[PDB]
Amino acid sequence: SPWRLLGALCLQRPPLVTKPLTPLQEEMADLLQQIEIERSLYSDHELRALDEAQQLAKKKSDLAQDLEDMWEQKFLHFKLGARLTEADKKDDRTSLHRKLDRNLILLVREKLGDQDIWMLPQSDWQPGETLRQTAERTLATLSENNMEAKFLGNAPCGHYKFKFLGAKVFFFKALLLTGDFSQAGKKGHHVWVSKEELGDYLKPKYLAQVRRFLLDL
Amino acid sequence: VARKERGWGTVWPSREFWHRLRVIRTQHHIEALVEHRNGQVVVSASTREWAIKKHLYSTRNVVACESVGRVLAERCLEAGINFMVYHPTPWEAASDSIKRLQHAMTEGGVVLREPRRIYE
Amino acid sequence: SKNLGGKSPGKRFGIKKMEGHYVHAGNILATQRHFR
Amino acid sequence: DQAAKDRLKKRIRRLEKASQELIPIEDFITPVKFLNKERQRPPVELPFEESERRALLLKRWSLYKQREHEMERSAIRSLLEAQEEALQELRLSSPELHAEATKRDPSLFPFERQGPDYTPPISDYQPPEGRYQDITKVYT
Amino acid sequence: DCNRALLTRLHRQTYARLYPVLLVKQDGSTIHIRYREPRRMLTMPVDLDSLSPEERRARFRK
Amino acid sequence: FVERVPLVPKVRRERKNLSDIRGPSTEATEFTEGRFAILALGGGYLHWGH
Amino acid sequence: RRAAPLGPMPNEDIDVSDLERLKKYRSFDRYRRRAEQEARKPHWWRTYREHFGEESGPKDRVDIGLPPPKVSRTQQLLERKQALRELRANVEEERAARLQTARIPLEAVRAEWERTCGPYHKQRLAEYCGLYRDLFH
Amino acid sequence: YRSKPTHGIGRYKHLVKAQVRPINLGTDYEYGVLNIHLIAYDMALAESYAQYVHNLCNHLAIKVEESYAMPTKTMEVLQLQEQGSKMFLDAVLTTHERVVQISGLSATFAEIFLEIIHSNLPEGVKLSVREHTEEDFKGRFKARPELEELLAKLN
RNA sequence: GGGGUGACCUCGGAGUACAAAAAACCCUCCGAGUGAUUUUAAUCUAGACAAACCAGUCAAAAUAACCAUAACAUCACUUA
Ligand SMILES: [Mg+2]
Ligand SMILES: [Mg+2]
Ligand SMILES: [Mg+2]
Ligand SMILES: [Mg+2]
Ligand SMILES: [Mg+2]
Ligand SMILES: [Mg+2]
Ligand SMILES: [Mg+2]
Repeated sequence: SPWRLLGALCLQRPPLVTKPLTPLQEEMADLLQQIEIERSLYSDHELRALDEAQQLAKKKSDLAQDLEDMWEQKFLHFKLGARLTEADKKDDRTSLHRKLDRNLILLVREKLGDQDIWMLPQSDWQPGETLRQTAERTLATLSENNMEAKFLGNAPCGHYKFKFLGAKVFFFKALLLTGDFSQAGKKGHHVWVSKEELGDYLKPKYLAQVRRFLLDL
Repeated sequence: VARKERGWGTVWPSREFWHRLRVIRTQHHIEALVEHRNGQVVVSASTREWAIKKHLYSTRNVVACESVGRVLAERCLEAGINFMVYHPTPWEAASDSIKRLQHAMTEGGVVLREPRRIYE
Repeated sequence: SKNLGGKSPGKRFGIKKMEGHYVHAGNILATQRHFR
Repeated sequence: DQAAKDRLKKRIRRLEKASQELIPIEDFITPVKFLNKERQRPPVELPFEESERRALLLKRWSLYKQREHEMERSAIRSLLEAQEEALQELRLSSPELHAEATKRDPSLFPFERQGPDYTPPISDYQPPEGRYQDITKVYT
Repeated sequence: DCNRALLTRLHRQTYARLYPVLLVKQDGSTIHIRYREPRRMLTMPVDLDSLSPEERRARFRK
Repeated sequence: FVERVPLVPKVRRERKNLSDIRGPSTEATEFTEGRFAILALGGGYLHWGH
Repeated sequence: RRAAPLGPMPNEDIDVSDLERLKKYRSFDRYRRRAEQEARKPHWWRTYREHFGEESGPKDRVDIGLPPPKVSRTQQLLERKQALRELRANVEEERAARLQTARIPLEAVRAEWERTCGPYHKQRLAEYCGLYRDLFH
Repeated sequence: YRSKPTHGIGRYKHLVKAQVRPINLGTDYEYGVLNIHLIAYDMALAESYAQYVHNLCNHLAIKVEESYAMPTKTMEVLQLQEQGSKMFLDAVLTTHERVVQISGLSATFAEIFLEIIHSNLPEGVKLSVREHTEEDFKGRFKARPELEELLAKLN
């Protein structure tokens, strides 16, 4: 029985922004802030504010507000970065900056001679190579860019076999540090994707189980 | 005038009594037993009993502990036992549920601190 | 010479009454240095 | 020449035989600045409706935290069983790759990691100017 | 799962009042920090990252 | 090389227990990694000269 | 001289080596429960009950009485679960339990007690007071 | 008694003991102890994540060597006032660090653990999983003024 | 292990003296000739340990005052 071996790379880009809070978490945050303010002793700002409000009240018969107004005007003048960068495009599904609240993974489109599969980045290696080094060379030559990836461990994350004579594919997970993807207007269809759109796109049964070892978040 | 079991002194709790109150507070139910010196349970009140389970919600809380204390006090008055000892841990004696259980048992007529043996 | 004071009688620490002995109130059952 | 070296090594050994007590942490100790505002803080006078809604919120939060812990542990168990299946498949296929994969890579010692932010970084942003300095205490 | 260990408070008895200040580093991103002196935002500057050449370049461009 | 006196000398003087010579040996009676050895058919003392 | 134990030793089952990976009880109450559960087992050595009258240990008591009432355990558990769910669905009971201000219908409790489990408590109380020992022996 | 079958029934000192280099064998790579540092400007958030990772290790049965805190680093912000040629005080940032020291971990379980930590990482916290070395041990100690002066006058 | 010189002379702990008790040497080692604190810790009496004697040790019940539920003063290897 002949055996074929293949490694595969699953690159995760982590979320750059925090997810919004569930209303339960918002109520909990309000309650926690309230009880923290209650159990608090005193702040120097409110202490000097009350000191001034008392001394002026007793002096008219015989500032902290300015600093607060200055800080409020500075906060109103300063504009923060837009947390939403996808609701304005709604067209670009291959950009690295697509989603910021969730973690994304990369899918490549490949049309072989006998199979047309929306397949995760795979590779081939001779018995003289390691699986981690195989995935490294894969991300080096196939992606066609200088991106820095952080490998978690040497042990494989997923294993999938199929017999025709058999073949095995071992999926290794990797984390993205920074990606400088050059030649973005190419024909090579690479897409950054979250879990729901993975479940939407991935047709095959061997690749529909990536959600088993991929975190849901 | 019966012979109490004086003795151990090194182990806890002391076995010098005729009847002994034992409160077991599990994570679900509360069980208050009145055992004899031989170990047999004379009269018991448990939150696992249907009579208190159907009449009480949250069979673990302080309300349930006080309830089982009242029921045990009534059952002890019925059985004719008026004196028993209670030897709780230093952290169980300062709790809120056990304090209310002791208060309810005392108000129900069952008084702790078994009488001294005549000619001990 | 150098080693002094090693002379001391035994304190008779032992078990006085064995199992089955009929004793009376106040009879010392056993004496001990540590809790045996 | 030699007596000086003797005294030097002696003082070295004496200082080495000393204790190695740690730095007191300024977080766990309360400064003296917090001893004059405790009498000026007024109470809260929490009302009954707020107390009841706080108790209900605490019970809901306990339930939600329990459910979150359960789902997180379920995901951990799924990942762990997938890892065990992969390792068993590797052991069945070839022992050499399993042996060289069951070890730790030499690139994992300086593992650095940073969490998310409240807003994504702004392109072409410039901090105006300013220098930094450390005013942390010293101890001997 | 980023909001797992976020919903907490100060678990000490004697402490001053802290406020949710928005701190922006030299990247364009902001974070929420518990800090006294309730300034609605704090800015992190930089003058020691690059060398003397880029320092003089920035000084001339400013 | 074996040292004549251990790195920490025993300051307290001990009795000469001859039971450590009397009787059969219980330790170091089987081979560990080699194939030949010197077997002792009697009891005695080995000092730095030996 | 050494003798072999006439049965299993008490602490011979847990592994002596690698004690750090073994779970410990950090609660005096946990240890007390474990000890009181282990003390009620019929050990092969001289114990306290054997000398101070366990009353011949286990005894096959002859039952001279009416059979227990044959009830449907499944329907009983179903209606009990339904009653408990109905009791927990309320909000005033929860408010009372939280405020620690709740009373108990002691009369109904006693009625249900003598209806379902009162007979067994009375039986054990009579066994303690020695009624059967002097009436049927 | 010694000759009785109940000998050693009170034997208890073997049940409790009351009186780290990396172990790499290729397959059972149970390396030495590891230090997980969580650094943040928010003391409350740092303590919260320290408690969270400690409880996670306790649930995952990872032997936690220690759970301590490093000395706070207080930086002073000096901003350039407008029109140049000045440096005025803006605020002070107190940066805290909580370190959990765990003993043993395998490659697979370590990968899963880093996965979980980096997935549950809150905002504004630096996570650093390093090996416990001599400099990491000496960082939470005091100044050796006399000792370094002695080394200087010796050299 | 002749006297002289030297050393020791009383009390307690460990080994000698492996498991009831006892057991010597100018045998091997630790110590004591009291400190600190407050709960300032009584009278009377069964029955016992130990012991040549002198001495040393425990102690139920009953009595007066404090909780109306303890009082053996505690710690320093507590034994001296
Ligand atoms: Mg002696
Ligand atoms: Mg003698
Ligand atoms: Mg049933
Ligand atoms: Mg002679
Ligand atoms: Mg002389
Ligand atoms: Mg005698
Ligand atoms: Mg008395």
